[PDB]
Amino acid sequence: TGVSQNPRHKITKRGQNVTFRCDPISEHNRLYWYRQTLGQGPEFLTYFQNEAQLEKSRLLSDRFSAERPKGSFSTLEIQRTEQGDSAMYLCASSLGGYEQYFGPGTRLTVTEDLKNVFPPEVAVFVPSEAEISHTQKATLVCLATGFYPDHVELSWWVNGKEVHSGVCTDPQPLKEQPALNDSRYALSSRLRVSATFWQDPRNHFRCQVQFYGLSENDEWTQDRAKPVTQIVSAEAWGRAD
Amino acid sequence: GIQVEQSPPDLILQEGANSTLRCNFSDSVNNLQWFHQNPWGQLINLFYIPSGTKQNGRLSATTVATERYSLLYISSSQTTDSGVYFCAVDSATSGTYKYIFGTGTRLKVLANIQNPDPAVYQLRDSKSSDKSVCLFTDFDSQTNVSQSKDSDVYITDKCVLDMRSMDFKSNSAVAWSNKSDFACANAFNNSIIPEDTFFPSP
Repeated sequence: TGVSQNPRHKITKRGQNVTFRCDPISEHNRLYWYRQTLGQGPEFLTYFQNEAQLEKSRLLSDRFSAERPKGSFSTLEIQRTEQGDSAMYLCASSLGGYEQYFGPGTRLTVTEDLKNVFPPEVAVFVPSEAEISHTQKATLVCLATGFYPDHVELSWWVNGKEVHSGVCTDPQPLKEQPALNDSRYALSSRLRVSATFWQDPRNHFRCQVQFYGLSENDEWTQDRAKPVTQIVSAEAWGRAD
Repeated sequence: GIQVEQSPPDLILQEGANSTLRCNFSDSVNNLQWFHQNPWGQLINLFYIPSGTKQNGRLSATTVATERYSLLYISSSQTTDSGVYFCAVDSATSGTYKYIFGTGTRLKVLANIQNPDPAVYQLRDSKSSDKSVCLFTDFDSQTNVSQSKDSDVYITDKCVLDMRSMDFKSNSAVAWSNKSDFACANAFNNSIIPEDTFFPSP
């Protein structure tokens, strides 16, 4: 759209400050911030005309602080974060008060404790002989488990090239412990190919899960490895067995 | 003051069907936009349309400002149209032009499956023989996959994949468990599945 936002993902501990940035379309005089929580319409936060903040949602408190110091980029700071702040934060701009063009968002998860953050374990499950016999097709299943927050991107790679045909991925991760706070998550994806393509030992299949985790400047005092942003993959080679 | 009412709240379409979504608003508006939020939660703009008509491929829209409603027309629906459609309006009584969003129409487009072959298969982990998943696949798109009542059994929702070069689509869902007791014969018991679902012996 021409509107940029950073960071795309943010994980933070409750009780801290976080700052997001929006870079609107050049020359656009108007800038808007909205919040969108799980399964809902966006809700207005604040509006700038040039550098002046001229409307703010009454539902929100002093701990939200937005600025647009040069009438260009804007920052939104959330002070004293709470778990209820977990949401997508969307910026939009308009040239002079007509069509609003939206940025790609910042997805914020506020956690109780950074010790709740874990990257995914990833496994590939290989096609059923019974499927191959019945359908002449072969489905691989990728399973990413035990991750938190739910900020992941899954892709499939066949012989070193990303594929989209024959793939589908769950649109949302499921909770592994839905009655538990900061439950970890699981996500599955399928890649289906012809049986002949799977049965060839020359073919290589990889499921890749990009995890967005802690940043370089995040403190880490736990004994286990720091759950930083990282890729975790699983893979299988074809075979006639 | 300004209110927005979208209808229908839920829409289920068979692939290829047309439909009309409606947005009713309470007073004069300066700005109106329709958006698509896909299942991943990404919000995309479809039309800026406070008045008049607009066309964009299979999608078109019309806003009748004097009667305070807007219609979004979807032609020849495809599975990728699934998601939530939002209408947003401002008020002609502030000058800030913040948007107030409707509660959305949730659209599910059901894939056309040429010849369903519902079956449940067991798949083993590429590394170890200990781990497996159960794959329910090739069922018709109207099939509903339920969650388990067993807290140690995990069942995904259904998704459709498209093997583009074979002109072939298929639905699937996955079940897995940490239990050594776990069986694919039992895995999808909470779902109502076809009487001719295939359960291979080996």
